Amino acid sequence: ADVSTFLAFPSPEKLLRLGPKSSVLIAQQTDTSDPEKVVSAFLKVSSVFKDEATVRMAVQDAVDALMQKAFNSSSFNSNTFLTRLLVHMGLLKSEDKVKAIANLYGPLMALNHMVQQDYFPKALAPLLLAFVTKPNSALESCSFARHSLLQTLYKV
Amino acid sequence: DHINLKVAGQDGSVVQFKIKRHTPLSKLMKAYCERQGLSMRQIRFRFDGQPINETDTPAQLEMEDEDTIDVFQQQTGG
Amino acid sequence: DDDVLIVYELTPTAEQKALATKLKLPPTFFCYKNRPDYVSEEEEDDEDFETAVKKLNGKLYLDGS
Amino acid sequence: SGIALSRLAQERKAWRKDHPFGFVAVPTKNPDGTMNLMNWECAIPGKKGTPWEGGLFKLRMLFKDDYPSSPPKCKFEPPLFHPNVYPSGTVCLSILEEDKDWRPAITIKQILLGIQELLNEPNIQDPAQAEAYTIYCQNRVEYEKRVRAQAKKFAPS
Repeated sequence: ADVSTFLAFPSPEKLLRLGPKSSVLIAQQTDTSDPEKVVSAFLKVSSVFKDEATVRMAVQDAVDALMQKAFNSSSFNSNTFLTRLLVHMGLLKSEDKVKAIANLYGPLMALNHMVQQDYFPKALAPLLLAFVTKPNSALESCSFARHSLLQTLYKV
Repeated sequence: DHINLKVAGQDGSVVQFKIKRHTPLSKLMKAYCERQGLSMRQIRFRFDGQPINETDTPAQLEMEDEDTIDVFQQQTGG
Repeated sequence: DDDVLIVYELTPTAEQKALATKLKLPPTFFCYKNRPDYVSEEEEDDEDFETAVKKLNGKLYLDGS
Repeated sequence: SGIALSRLAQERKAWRKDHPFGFVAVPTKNPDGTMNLMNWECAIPGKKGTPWEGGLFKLRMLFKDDYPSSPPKCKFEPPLFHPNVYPSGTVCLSILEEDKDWRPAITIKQILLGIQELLNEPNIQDPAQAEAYTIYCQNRVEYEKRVRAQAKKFAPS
C-alpha cells in the first residue's frame, strides 16, 4: 500500500517508515520474473543509500531480499538483468531510450554488497567488472564507491 | 612514364586516371575526391588489399597499366 | 603543361541517369544494362532464400575461377 | 517517399544480375505471392583471412516507406557474438544511422559489404552488448576462439 508510494518517490525516510519488514514487502511487491522490473526496483532502492548503519542495512537487506528471490527462479535471466542494469546506470547503450541518473553512489554501494553475497551468480562478475572499469563521467563522480566495488570484484 | 589507373568506388563508380610512374598518389586521391565530391579524411584508398600513402608512387607500389585502386567509405560500429 | 589527368569515367545513358536520380541511387547504378552480355529479360523471380543459400554449394570465396 | 518500393524493386533487379560473391539478399513473400520488399532475408559470408572466415551469417533487413531517406533496420538472425551487435541481433553501425553516415545513395550492396566489414573491425569504445565486449577486453585470444567457433557453427552446407 504505502510501499507502493515509496517506489514512485524513493527516500531514505519513506524506506525506514515501512518498518522492520520492508525488505520482504519490497520483494513481494515487485515482479521477480521480469529483469527490467527487478532492475527498476533495485535502482529505486539503492538510490536512497546512506553510509549510516541504519539506512545502509535497511538498503542492503532490501537488495538481498529482492535479489535472492530472482536468481532462484529459472524464469529469471541473469544476463538480461545485468545488461538492463548497465543500460540504466548509463554504462551501456540501448535501442530504447532510458532516463539515466545523476548519482551512481547508491547503486554502486548496493552492488558492492550484492556481489560478495553467496546468492550472487559469480559468472556475472567479469561482465560487471568490465563496465565498472570502462570510463564514465558518472562513475568518476563517485570514485570511492567505484573503487571499493572494483576491489571487491577483483577478489573473485 | 605514362600509365593508366582505375579508381573504383563502393557505389560502382569507375574513374580512370592517366598518370606518370614517378608521381605521388596524393594528387590522384585529391582529384578523385573532388570529382566524386567527398572528403579525403572520410575516404580511404587501398592497393592489393593494402593501404596507400600521400608519399606513394606507382613506382614504389609496382603498378600496372590497367590496374585498379579501391575506395572505402568510412564507417564505425556503435 | 601538367601531370595527373582523368581520361575516363563510367557514365550512364540519359535515361539511366534520370532513373538513378529519381530513386536517389548512384549515377552508375544501371550501367550493367550497358554490358554486351546483358539480356534485357530475366524471368519472374519466385526464388526463395533457402534455395539461394543452397545454390552456393558451400563455396563462400573465390579462386582460380 | 513514393520511391521506396520502386527503388527496392530496382535494387533486387540489379542484385540478381550483379552482386558480390558469397552474399545472399532475398526479399520475402507477401502471402498473396508477391515479394515483400520491406522485408529481405540476407546472408553475409565471414571475410577470408579473418577468424570470421567460413561462416555464413543470416541477417534480416527491414525497410519502411521513408526509404531511402532513412536506412533499413538490420538484425542478425540469430543474434551474433560481436561488440556492435545488440542482444536483439540489431546491427549497430554508423552508416545505418540516419544521421551520422547514412546517405540515400548507399545501397543494400554497400550495406551488406559494410556490415561484412564491421565483423572484423569492431568499435570497442561503444559496445552494443556486454558479453562480447567483456571477452574482447579480457583475453583477445579467447575472443577470437569464440569468433572462430561461431564461424564453424554458421558454416554452410
